[PDB]
Amino acid sequence: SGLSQITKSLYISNGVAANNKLMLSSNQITMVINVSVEVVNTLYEDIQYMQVPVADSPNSRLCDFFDPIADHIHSVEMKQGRTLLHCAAGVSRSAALCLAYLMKYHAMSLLDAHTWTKSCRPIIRPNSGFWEQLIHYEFQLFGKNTVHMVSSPVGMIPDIYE
Repeated sequence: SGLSQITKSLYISNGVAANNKLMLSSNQITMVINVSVEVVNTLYEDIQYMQVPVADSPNSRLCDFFDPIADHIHSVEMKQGRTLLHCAAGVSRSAALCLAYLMKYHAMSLLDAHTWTKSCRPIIRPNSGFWEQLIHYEFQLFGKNTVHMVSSPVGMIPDIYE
């Protein structure tokens, strides 16, 4: 239950780490973005909190928060702060917002944003609906895609998953 650092000012974690006061202060976290409906945050002093109430479902419109949250992460960085994006497990919901942010502010293709994030936090795995949303957002940002949904015995998956 630790913090996976993604950039100089962005981290991803599960719900346990997100309420670990020492871990937040030691990593100089100033902004906590809870991407879940169900996780409750303990509100520590001098840390700002907010919540994006989405369930980890392929139907959840996380996409409506791609741009607004990406800009929020960027503003925190501009103000010399650091942001922790977390959900319940730090696997699907927070990971998807992180990918959107990397594409918008680090000029990375969806594929490169995923390779990078996966290297920082091995267990990330957005659900298939979030992948479709990320692919649509990638197309919006670059007019081209580097990840594509394909059929499989388990249903639609990003080609990245084979």
